[PDB]
Order: sequence, then C-alpha cells, then structure tokens
Amino acid sequence: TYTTRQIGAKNTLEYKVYIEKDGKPVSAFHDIPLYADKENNIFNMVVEIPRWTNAKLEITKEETLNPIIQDTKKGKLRFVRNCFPHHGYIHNYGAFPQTWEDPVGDNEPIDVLEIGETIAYTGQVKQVKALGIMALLDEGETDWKVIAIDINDPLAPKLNDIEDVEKYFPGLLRATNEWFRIYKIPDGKPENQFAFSGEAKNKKYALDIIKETHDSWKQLIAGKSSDSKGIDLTNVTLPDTPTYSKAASDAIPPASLKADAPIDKSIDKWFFI
Amino acid sequence: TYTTRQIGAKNTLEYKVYIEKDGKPVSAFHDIPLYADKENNIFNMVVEIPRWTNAKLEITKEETLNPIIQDTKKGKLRFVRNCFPHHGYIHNYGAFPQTWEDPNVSHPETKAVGDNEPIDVLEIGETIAYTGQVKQVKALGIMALLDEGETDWKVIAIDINDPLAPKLNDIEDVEKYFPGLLRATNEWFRIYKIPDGKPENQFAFSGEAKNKKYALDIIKETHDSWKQLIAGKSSDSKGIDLTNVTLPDTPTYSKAASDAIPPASLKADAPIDKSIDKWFFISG
Ligand SMILES: [Mg+2]
Ligand SMILES: [Mg+2]
Ligand SMILES: [Mg+2]
Ligand SMILES: [Mg+2]
Ligand SMILES: [Mg+2]
Repeated sequence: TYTTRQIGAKNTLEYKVYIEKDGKPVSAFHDIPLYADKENNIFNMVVEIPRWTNAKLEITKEETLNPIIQDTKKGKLRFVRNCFPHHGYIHNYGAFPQTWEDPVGDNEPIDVLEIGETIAYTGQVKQVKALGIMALLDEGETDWKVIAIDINDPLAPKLNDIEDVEKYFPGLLRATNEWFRIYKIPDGKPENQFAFSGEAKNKKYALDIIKETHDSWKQLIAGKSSDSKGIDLTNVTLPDTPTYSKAASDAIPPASLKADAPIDKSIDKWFFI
Repeated sequence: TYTTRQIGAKNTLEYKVYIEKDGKPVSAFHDIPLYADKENNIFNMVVEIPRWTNAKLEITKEETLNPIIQDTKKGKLRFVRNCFPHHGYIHNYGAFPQTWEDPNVSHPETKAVGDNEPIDVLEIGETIAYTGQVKQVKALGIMALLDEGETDWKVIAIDINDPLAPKLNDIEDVEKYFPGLLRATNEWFRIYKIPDGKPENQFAFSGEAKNKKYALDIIKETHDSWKQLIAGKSSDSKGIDLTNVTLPDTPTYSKAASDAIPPASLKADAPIDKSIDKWFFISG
C-alpha cells in the first residue's frame, strides 16, 4: 500500500512529500515500479501537481529518496501563473517512475498529463493507461508529455487511444497545446514550440517512448550510464543495485504537524496572453 | 467596518454567513447602502462566490437579516459544475444590496419578468474575493441574461483597489485589458446549468455588453424596485424577509433583530464530494 509522508508546511521552502510503502519511505523516482500490470500496459503514475493548482511541485532528482518539493528560482518558490482561460495546471500533472530521459533528453522522468475527472493529490500513486503523447520543445530539450487516464475513471473503458480524447474531451488537446506554449510567458520566458505541428501521436507511439525511457533508467540505476551527475540513485527496494541502502528509509523524518502556509495573493492574478 | 459572522462549516447545510457592522449582524439585502460614494458611482458589492469555486452561495431572501447560505436542489447542497474550459465561477460573483429584479412586471429590454433577487455583479479584478466581503466597485457595463426565461442582468464591475481600476472606465476597456473575458462570460452564463439538466440560457442584444451609462440606468431601476419593496408597497413581495436594522422609516425596521442572531461558530471547511471535481465537455 502506498501513502505519503509530508515534511513541513505546504507552500514553503521546507515542504517535501515522500512516498511510503507500508509506512516506510521509498524513492519516488526508483522504487515505484513503472508497470502496475506490464501485459496490459497499466502504469503507475506519480502525481506531483493537482489539477487547478499553481505550485510547481516536482520529484527532486538531487535529494535522497527523491521527495517531491517545490521548485525554486534563485531562492524564491515557483508557481505557474494563471493564463486565461486556464486556472493553474489543467491536468493532474506528474511523471512515470523508473523512467529517465537520457540527455535531446530533458534529464527527468517522462512527464504525464492525467485527464480524468477526479483531482489528484501530491505524492499519489495512481494506475493509468496511456492514450498518446506530445513532444514539447522547451529550451532546446525534448520534453515529452504522455496523455493518460486513471483506470478508475468512469470513462476509462471507453478511452483506449488518442482519437477518443477528441470524442470525450473535445477541446482539451487544443487547450493542452496552448497551455504548454504560453505557460512560461508570465515568467518572462519565450513561447514554447511543439514537434509534429502540435499533433498528439497515438498510444503505440507513446508506448515506444515510455519503453525507451524505462530502458535508460535501467542503465542509470545499475550505475552504467555515462553521466549520472546530480542524481541521487539511493533506493530501498532494488537489492542488487550499487546504491541500494535500506537505512535511507529510516533516516527520513516523521510526518510534519503543519497546516498549509498562505500563498501570496499575486498568484491569484489572471494573465491575458 | 464590515466583517463576517460564520455559523458552521463551509460546504454544509448548517453553514451561514452574516455580514456585521460593529460586530453586529445587519441585513445583507437591505442594510448595506447601494452606494459607497454616490457622487462617483462607487457601489458596495456583497460577494457571495469567490472566483474558481463551485458552491452556489447566496444572500437568503426569506431568512431574517438575509445571511448567505448555500442554495439547495431538492434538499441537497447545490454546486455549479465545471464547464470546460472554465473552473467553477470565472468571476468574483455577488450582488448589489438594496436592489431587486422586480418579478411582478415584464422588463422592456428582455420582455421577461425579473428573477426576484438583487441585481447580480461580476467583479473581474485579480484578487480572489471571500464570501460575505463587502467591497467597493465601479460599474463598467452590463449584460442582459435571460436565466431560465427571467430577466437576470449581470453588471460587469471592478474593485476600486485593483491595480488596473484607474484604467478601466467603460466596457470597451474590459476588452482591452481582459481580452476574451466578455466572450467567455457570455458562454459561461449560457452553458453553466446544462450539467444540471437545464436548457442553454440566452441573452438579449445577442449578448452585447452594454456600456457604463446603460448599466447605471438598470442599476437605478432595480434600486427603485427595492425602495418600493422595502416600504411594503410591492404588489407581491414573495415572502421576502424585509427585516432591517438601519432603515427607520420602513415598517419592518427593528434594531434588536441583530441581537437575536447566534454567535459565530466557525468550523473548518467540510470536504466536498469528489464528483464536483468533474469537468463537463458540453460541445465540439
Ligand atoms: Mg517532470
Ligand atoms: Mg519532461
Ligand atoms: Mg444573484
Ligand atoms: Mg440567475
Ligand atoms: Mg440573478
């Protein structure tokens, strides 16, 4: 059973979320199997950012057991701004564990947009099916975005491939295109671009990419990658890896006893861009 | 100074929010002056629903001193559903006090009776408001919604404390600084009850946002209807509670109605059913 352990108050620099298995912290990058069911291509997704929130929470590749923490820019907490007509992130946003875009690769686990009705929680491990994939170019890096749905979603049986997203969620792909193009403009960064004229490639294509990034991660965790520089490969479930260390689980502090900190009112603002 | 008195937990049937002056409840419908500054057309807006929320909170017409309570549908808490690409309400949503959309006459602009409540207000500024807030706003224009076949004007307004307020003087300025907002507003009020099984709404003037002058004229009309209502001279006041603590010349004035309100009993927000998360895709 997977749960979460929160350190600190939400919306502060001290905030961290670890994934626990049966009460013990494990690596959110390395210890959560990519497949919940390999034969049927059901994946475990680690959720970082709930739909309609702003705080840019991510699995941290540099910290032991890779807890989810809020991204920072020169000491300041990073929040994506509201870009009309969107409110924060427009997907449940996260990543597939045991994947790594070998750097061209963006040096992170492959990103996942989960499109189901229910709002997810930070550190949630949910099971999803892949429907398709888009290739965003962000600052000279290939930044793949897998489109997926929670297998528990009421609509999941009716969704198998990318064309079904058009049928059941008309306009979401357009919005996704737009969002990823403009979402850094309020930060003073340029508009992003997509490969393939912004087309979402189908499930078969998505599976090939996901598989590649899993194989890269297998080389990484085995200690055989060219440059694992700045990535903590500590794990507690893979006994034959060079960086296995069960003691890392017990070194994690206990759950914090703290309410969400307030978010600066500036983050409310709607930008028309 | 206006403050709030909350009874119970948000998102429950017991939840109530009274507006207080000097730590004592007053009627949110009748006792808050329409104008903060009559000469400069600065209005007091009562906020019911914060931007990007769902709970359909409103001034309760039939309850003494008209606290804000969550509306219900056949006994169950009513939440407006998320209609793609929108999340809940896309404005800070509320009303002008001391107004009434008269339900007893056909309004000439829409050829429809009024919806029997205060004139509604869409406040478009950057900061998310809170329920029971009284803020000061300037009117910028107005749209003629027919909501389930009833006259249901929506005033477009901005908080005078918004950084952009000095630059927003008339409806054309909304399109300049908030491009797409008025079109989205038209869409939102057309479609928002489709997930409830209701028909699409419509607008008079093919959804045109009329200007500030037009808005002021309609706000006056609804204020005048309210003056008749509160004097006890409406042909049909619809069981509205007219109790007030500030209008001595009215037959329902009662300073001591305030004392009878229970003390605050604020509890943490109750959880909302996960179904309210759902994003409805209406067309395409
Ligand atoms: Mg990522
Ligand atoms: Mg990426
Ligand atoms: Mg109203
Ligand atoms: Mg209405
Ligand atoms: Mg109304």
